[PDB]
Amino acid sequence: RNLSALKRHRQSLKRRLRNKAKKSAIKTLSKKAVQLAQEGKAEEALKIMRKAESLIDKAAKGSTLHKNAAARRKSRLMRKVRQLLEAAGAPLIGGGLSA
Amino acid sequence: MVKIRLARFGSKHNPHYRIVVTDARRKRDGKYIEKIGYYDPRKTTPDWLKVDVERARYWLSVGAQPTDTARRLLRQAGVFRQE
Amino acid sequence: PKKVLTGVVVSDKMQKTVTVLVERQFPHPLYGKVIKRSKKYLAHDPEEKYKLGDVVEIIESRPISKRKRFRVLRLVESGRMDLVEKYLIRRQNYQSLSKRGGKA
RNA sequence: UGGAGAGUUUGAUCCUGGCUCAGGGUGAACGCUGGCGGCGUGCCUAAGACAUGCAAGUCGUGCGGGCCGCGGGGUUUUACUCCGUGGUCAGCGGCGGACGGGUGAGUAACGCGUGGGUGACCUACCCGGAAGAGGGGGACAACCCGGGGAAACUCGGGCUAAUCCCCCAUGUGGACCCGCCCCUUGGGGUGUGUCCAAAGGGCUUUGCCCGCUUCCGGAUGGGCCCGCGUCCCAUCAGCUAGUUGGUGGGGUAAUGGCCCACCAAGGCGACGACGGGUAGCCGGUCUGAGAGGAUGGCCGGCCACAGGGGCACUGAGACACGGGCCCCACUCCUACGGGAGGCAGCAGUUAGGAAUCUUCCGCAAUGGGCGCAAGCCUGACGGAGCGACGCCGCUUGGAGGAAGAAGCCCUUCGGGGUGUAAACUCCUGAACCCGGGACGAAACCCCCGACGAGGGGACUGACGGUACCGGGGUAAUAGCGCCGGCCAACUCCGUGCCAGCAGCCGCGGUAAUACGGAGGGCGCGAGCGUUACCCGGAUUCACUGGGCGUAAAGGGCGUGUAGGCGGCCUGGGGCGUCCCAUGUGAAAG
Ligand SMILES: [Mg+2]
Ligand SMILES: [Mg+2]
Ligand SMILES: [Mg+2]
Ligand SMILES: [Mg+2]
Ligand SMILES: [Mg+2]
Ligand SMILES: [Mg+2]
Ligand SMILES: [Mg+2]
Ligand SMILES: [Mg+2]
Ligand SMILES: [Mg+2]
Ligand SMILES: [Mg+2]
Ligand SMILES: [Mg+2]
Ligand SMILES: [Mg+2]
Ligand SMILES: [Mg+2]
Ligand SMILES: [Mg+2]
Ligand SMILES: [Mg+2]
Ligand SMILES: [Mg+2]
Ligand SMILES: [Mg+2]
Ligand SMILES: [Mg+2]
Ligand SMILES: [Mg+2]
Ligand SMILES: [Mg+2]
Ligand SMILES: [Mg+2]
Ligand SMILES: [Mg+2]
Ligand SMILES: [Mg+2]
Ligand SMILES: [Mg+2]
Ligand SMILES: [Mg+2]
Ligand SMILES: [Mg+2]
Ligand SMILES: [Mg+2]
Ligand SMILES: [Mg+2]
Ligand SMILES: [Mg+2]
Ligand SMILES: [Mg+2]
Ligand SMILES: [Mg+2]
Ligand SMILES: [Mg+2]
Ligand SMILES: [Mg+2]
Ligand SMILES: [Mg+2]
Ligand SMILES: [Mg+2]
Ligand SMILES: [Mg+2]
Ligand SMILES: [Mg+2]
Ligand SMILES: [Mg+2]
Ligand SMILES: [Mg+2]
Ligand SMILES: [Mg+2]
Ligand SMILES: [Mg+2]
Ligand SMILES: [Mg+2]
Ligand SMILES: [Mg+2]
Ligand SMILES: [Mg+2]
Ligand SMILES: [Mg+2]
Ligand SMILES: [Mg+2]
Ligand SMILES: [Mg+2]
Ligand SMILES: [Mg+2]
Ligand SMILES: [Mg+2]
Ligand SMILES: [Mg+2]
Ligand SMILES: [Mg+2]
Ligand SMILES: [Mg+2]
Ligand SMILES: [Mg+2]
Ligand SMILES: [Mg+2]
Ligand SMILES: [Mg+2]
Ligand SMILES: [Mg+2]
Ligand SMILES: [Mg+2]
Ligand SMILES: [Mg+2]
Ligand SMILES: [Mg+2]
Ligand SMILES: [Mg+2]
Ligand SMILES: [Mg+2]
Ligand SMILES: [Mg+2]
Ligand SMILES: [Mg+2]
Ligand SMILES: [Mg+2]
Ligand SMILES: [Mg+2]
Ligand SMILES: [Mg+2]
Ligand SMILES: [Mg+2]
Ligand SMILES: [Mg+2]
Ligand SMILES: [Mg+2]
Ligand SMILES: [Mg+2]
Repeated sequence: RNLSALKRHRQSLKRRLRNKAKKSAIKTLSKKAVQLAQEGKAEEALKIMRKAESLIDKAAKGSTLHKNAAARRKSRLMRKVRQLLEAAGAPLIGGGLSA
Repeated sequence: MVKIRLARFGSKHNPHYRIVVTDARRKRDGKYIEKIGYYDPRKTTPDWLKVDVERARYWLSVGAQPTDTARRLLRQAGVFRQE
Repeated sequence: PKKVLTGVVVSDKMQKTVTVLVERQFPHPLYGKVIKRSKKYLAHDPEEKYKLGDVVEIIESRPISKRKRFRVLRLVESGRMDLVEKYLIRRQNYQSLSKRGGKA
């Protein structure tokens, strides 16, 4: 009985949530950003796409994402957005993309 | 983290250490990266500490970290002495 | 060095992929006689370029599928269908050797 | 530098051929016997089940408190209330818990071995280099209040600090899209755009110590991929539907049918696929003249497993032995709803077995974790303990002593043997007693110097009153196997194809060097025998190194597929083959 390093388990759960949520926000912001481009609404589109770019880079500050996991999440998202605007668009706000 | 430390090599009651570089998570007498000296504590022979400063210096230069004992032996064989 | 084998295309019935056959002469361990011995590699033909009969060099590469770990490095000589036919009879024989039915 | 053979098929012979013996080896067990030490080594079976204890924590120099003290303040006094300090308890937070220790159940597999790849990658702590930390907000335990449950534990309500979480800034720099250059797989630049930083603590208190942030490099440790090597059965010949490839996705640190949708119809196999059987692999180990054969036990490397089957969370790292969830089987508590366990860590118990150890001592050394340090924690480990289980060393005495005591033995009735053996004379002195008494240990820390180099000082021994040295000193354990041949060593008595022996051939039927006893003898000796197993002899699976007319063995004969093999001359290539250089071949052995 008893081994006071079940403190570790205790705090793993606390973290399980910090991460869980951070990730959730990225996924739903991303989908959203990509949905704004499949409707070709570039002003809003990049404006969100940018908020999600941030959300990713931030998650990778601590242990939620790190490395090139983030960098992946980023391009795979940034790519799909430019391309869905290529289907008739003209990057209005052109926030998070290169000329 | 890589160490510079004494691996145990004598026999019962007759200890001989082998000063080595190794990853700190190896078992004490296990696989090492490189031997760079030896040391008999009981001074049974006129030669009982040897080092090779250059290799010792080399490893230190890349963050080998010596146990408080290996450092004593290292120091004593003039590993540190800069004057 | 990325290992490089030379072989014979015995199959291109596959999108973007050849089956290069590579042989190796060597003295036998115990008995000393020289024995040939050969192995089929799947090679990446990205631009459906090489065709069966080609003799190609095959190069060790980061994996393209399972089975697929080589890319066709260059063309040596072409057309030589002898080895293709050679390899082809070899398997046609299998029709017998069984319990069932088929003229080998 | 290395190579021995013998016995047995016949009246006899040569040959063929099997069986057997002589050697070596052992994590052994068994019988008889048993004296001291050193060093090793010790569940081969039940990866059966496990009582009790101990086995991974640490940091007050990250933070705020609860309980118990002691002391000092604000008021004339009380009340309330402020500060300091000793002890203690957990909480929040950081690093460790992914190492170290255990096992070989599974696994015939890129698992292992060896050589390569990664332009397809990760790497906490450590080293080096470049640059930085400005402003602001939040929550949850602790604590306080209340509720449910037998219990494990559990729900709700209210405060709160931080090196906990968050938003803004600065952008050295990095990340992402698009373009351009170099490079050639996703490598290295470069431009616009967008995105991303930080934490404080300590003092000998304006400067140091320890931390934090971003980037580049190093070191060390890993992931993945590839060539070749890796047991038996063909009385297992066909196998495959994510199957084989494509495109696009998802996923990951990263490649990949790893997974998914859609498309093509492929992929593998007699060079043994598929199935079955067996097995952790290696360095090595035993044997062998060698080639080979056998093996993988101590130790070291890798892999796999942590009651059985799945799964993810947290993390630099886990699909996590002493972490989480679920299903199964089993033991335990139970107020019948429900809970608790997991020695293949150290000891230990029980079961199974021919058989395998102490519920020991110590953190003194070495190594590890956290800590600035002092320290703490280490059943890692260093030691002791049991067992002739193995190796090595050592004793049971040494010199004299009859022409040869006694007893037992034999005899040709003279004798001959045990035998210098004993007795006995002298000489050393294992055991045992007394005295001294270790090496292993010098660092961390402290002082001078500068917290560097360097110098000075102090503390520390489980083993252990041991090893070793000095003095005193007693004649003071010998067994076991064998004696027909192989194979060193023969004589009496008893027995009568019985009782028995026996590795093989074989002994015993009334004169037994073969059975049981005795005397004697041979061989080893704190051991000697036995049984079991591996190599050897066994050229008895033959590559080295065999055979097939009659000893075992030519397919009933052809035709021919694959495959093996292939005349003479010249030229190219350089796959095989040979040569030079160089890298690798860890340590142990
Ligand atoms: Mg949603
Ligand atoms: Mg005969
Ligand atoms: Mg005869
Ligand atoms: Mg014979
Ligand atoms: Mg006994
Ligand atoms: Mg012992
Ligand atoms: Mg076992
Ligand atoms: Mg228990
Ligand atoms: Mg303890
Ligand atoms: Mg505490
Ligand atoms: Mg282990
Ligand atoms: Mg199998
Ligand atoms: Mg693998
Ligand atoms: Mg690489
Ligand atoms: Mg640095
Ligand atoms: Mg504040
Ligand atoms: Mg309160
Ligand atoms: Mg609340
Ligand atoms: Mg507040
Ligand atoms: Mg910048
Ligand atoms: Mg920039
Ligand atoms: Mg390129
Ligand atoms: Mg670029
Ligand atoms: Mg910012
Ligand atoms: Mg400060
Ligand atoms: Mg590296
Ligand atoms: Mg398909
Ligand atoms: Mg893909
Ligand atoms: Mg794909
Ligand atoms: Mg098979
Ligand atoms: Mg196994
Ligand atoms: Mg071997
Ligand atoms: Mg031989
Ligand atoms: Mg074992
Ligand atoms: Mg082993
Ligand atoms: Mg068990
Ligand atoms: Mg993670
Ligand atoms: Mg346990
Ligand atoms: Mg029993
Ligand atoms: Mg210690
Ligand atoms: Mg220590
Ligand atoms: Mg005498
Ligand atoms: Mg004397
Ligand atoms: Mg005397
Ligand atoms: Mg100390
Ligand atoms: Mg000073
Ligand atoms: Mg000093
Ligand atoms: Mg005597
Ligand atoms: Mg004789
Ligand atoms: Mg007589
Ligand atoms: Mg009788
Ligand atoms: Mg008689
Ligand atoms: Mg007779
Ligand atoms: Mg006799
Ligand atoms: Mg006999
Ligand atoms: Mg021999
Ligand atoms: Mg042989
Ligand atoms: Mg023969
Ligand atoms: Mg006949
Ligand atoms: Mg015959
Ligand atoms: Mg014939
Ligand atoms: Mg026939
Ligand atoms: Mg016949
Ligand atoms: Mg013919
Ligand atoms: Mg032919
Ligand atoms: Mg030919
Ligand atoms: Mg020829
Ligand atoms: Mg020629
Ligand atoms: Mg050549
Ligand atoms: Mg070696």
